[PDB]
Amino acid sequence: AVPETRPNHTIYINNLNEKIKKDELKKSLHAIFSRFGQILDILVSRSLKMRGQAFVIFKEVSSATNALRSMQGFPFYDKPMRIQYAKTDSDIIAKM
RNA sequence: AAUCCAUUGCACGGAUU
Repeated sequence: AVPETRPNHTIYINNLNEKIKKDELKKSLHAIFSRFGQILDILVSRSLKMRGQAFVIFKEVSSATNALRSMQGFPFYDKPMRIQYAKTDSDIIAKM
């Protein structure tokens, strides 16, 4: 699957250092992405399938787009962040 | 908790008398 480049309120981040625990990762992600707009939530799972990944849900698509373009490749816990838009809407967004 | 193995994965595993 080619990188998902169609704008979405949610950015999908992968290539994250898997040693960072869930609480610290969410807190560090919030601290860094909050300069782009209002974050609705950050979904992190350390399961086999979902580890090394995170979903940052912005209240506005414009915030997600700026976040993606700006933070693409940022060296984080010694690995360049890889960012795409989520393929589908987050449920929080989908109810709104 | 820690170390190790395996995992690059689009959601809402495994090992350490």
